[PDB]
Amino acid sequence: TVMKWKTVLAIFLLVVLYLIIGATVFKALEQPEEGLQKYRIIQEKIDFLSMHTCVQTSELEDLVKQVVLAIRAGVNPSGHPSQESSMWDLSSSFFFAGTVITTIGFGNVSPHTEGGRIFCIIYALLGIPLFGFLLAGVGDQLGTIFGKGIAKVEKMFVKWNVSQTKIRVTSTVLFILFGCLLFVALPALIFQHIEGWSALESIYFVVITLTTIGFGDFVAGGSEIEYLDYYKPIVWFWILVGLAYFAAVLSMIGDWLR
Amino acid sequence: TVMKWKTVLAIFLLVVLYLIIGATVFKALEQPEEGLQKYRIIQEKIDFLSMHTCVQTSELEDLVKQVVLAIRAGVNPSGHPSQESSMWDLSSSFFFAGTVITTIGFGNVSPHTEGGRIFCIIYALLGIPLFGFLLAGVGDQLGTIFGKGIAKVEKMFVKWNVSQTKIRVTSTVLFILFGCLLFVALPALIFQHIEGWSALESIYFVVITLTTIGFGDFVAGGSEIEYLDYYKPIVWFWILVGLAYFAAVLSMIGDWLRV
Ligand SMILES: CCCCCCCCCCCCCCCCCC(=O)O[C@@H](COC(=O)CCCCCCCCCCCCCCC)COP(=O)(O)OCCN
Ligand SMILES: [K+]
Ligand SMILES: [K+]
Ligand SMILES: [K+]
Repeated sequence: TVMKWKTVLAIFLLVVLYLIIGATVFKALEQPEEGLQKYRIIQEKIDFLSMHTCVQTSELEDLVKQVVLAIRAGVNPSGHPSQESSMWDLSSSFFFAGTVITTIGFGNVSPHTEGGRIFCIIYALLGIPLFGFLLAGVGDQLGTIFGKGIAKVEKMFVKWNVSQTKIRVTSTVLFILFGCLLFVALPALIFQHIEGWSALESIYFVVITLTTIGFGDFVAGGSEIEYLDYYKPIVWFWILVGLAYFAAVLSMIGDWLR
Repeated sequence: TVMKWKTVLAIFLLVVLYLIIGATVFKALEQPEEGLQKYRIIQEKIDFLSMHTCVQTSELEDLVKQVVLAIRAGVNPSGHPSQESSMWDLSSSFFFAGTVITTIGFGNVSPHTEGGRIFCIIYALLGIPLFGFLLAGVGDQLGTIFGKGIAKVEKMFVKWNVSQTKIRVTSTVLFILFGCLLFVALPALIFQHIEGWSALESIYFVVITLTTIGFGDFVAGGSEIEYLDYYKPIVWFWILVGLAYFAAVLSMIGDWLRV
């Protein structure tokens, strides 16, 4: 039941127009913010040069170029590093490898050396099918468990016989809402307590992570706030559970369609 | 085809084991490099302060904090901006929207405004099922044409005393290798010509892009290289072609394996 050649062209045309609409609206939303940021940085640099007689713009440019190059490495220059705080923590390495197999790819931490890149390529290629098999198995198992639970929920007592599929739709909408409430809506509050993030920033981080976009501007562990009680393993297990459960819901929806 | 509970536990233990192994070896590979980086920037800052008596460590730290705040914004400080050129042009945001639906998410181009984050969430949730349906349709279309072509060639070819399984796995291996080399090795060469990146950097970028990891350390568009017109749309079409072909090949191999 493969799609018609002309049909595929219609979906492709729709995707292309979709992307054109998106590009125009991000352009119009987002150019003023970086216009003001460019103005702010150029005015700040001019004030710094004007106020400091001793400093030379060539030396300042060389120092800023070195600092931005350092940012690529991932080490923050603003704070003095103790050097018992290590970016590649066993916990951090576990979280990074988990994101690599999970295909999130935040990007705040990444391999830099030649072997690091080669091992990252090999590790991703070998790991991704394994995680895919795990997710498919957990999704199918959870789907069966959910369907038997659905049978238990449909007691058939005081149903009020309004419609045959009325309670099927009501149960599906209430389970999906409950799952979203616990998986996406509730962790956001934990994130607000732990890191003081805004509501939009936290909900955006959770959607980006569970949708496996992984922009990396917002990451679970950053800026030395001394997280406590095994923050990296619990958040990675959280990501696995959320991705699996929604993979199950999507698979069930597809089964219903078929 | 329900899976067993016992083997799910074993698979999860295997995944956790592999994660622990990877973390232990990554830590040992990667700590010395960043140790040297921290020492290098510490000694450079100390040398700078020693050279300039007038500058005061507090003002310099404040300046560094502002510069690293500006890096988050996405505007480079090293070069003076002409302002005729803008990061959020139609081509860059076309590529960005393509990455968002494609689930690459490089992260060098991210939305900071209140409206931008909300629209990014809505745009992702709307677009991703659409791209998923397009990829499934293209994958199955490629699979069907490949199946008919392989059946036709197999029927014409190998008439006399040859194992069918051997011929089938020879054909699949040769086809996958040819497609993989043409789609991955050749663009690494184009990237080598256009940019300063080494061969390992280019192959790493291509593997990270097609596999949907999207680390963002290396991206096709960067460093004010005055990239030729419509470079972002063509690279995005190449990304679409690579993902569709690889997904189709995986779909075919999986279906045949289960059949
Ligand atoms: C609050 C909202 C909640 C959201 C709901 C949850 C969302 C759940 C998941 C939704 C997003 C989609 C998940 C995608 C899973 C990624 C798995 C994967 O393997 O990546 C892609 C497939 O992987 C590949 O295609 C890799 C291609 C081959 C790799 C080539 C690398 C080098 C090869 C050299 C040798 C080749 C070795 C093997 C050759 C077969 C498939 O994803 P996609 O492209 O379809 O995503 C686009 C639409 N979402
Ligand atoms: K990603
Ligand atoms: K992904
Ligand atoms: K990513």
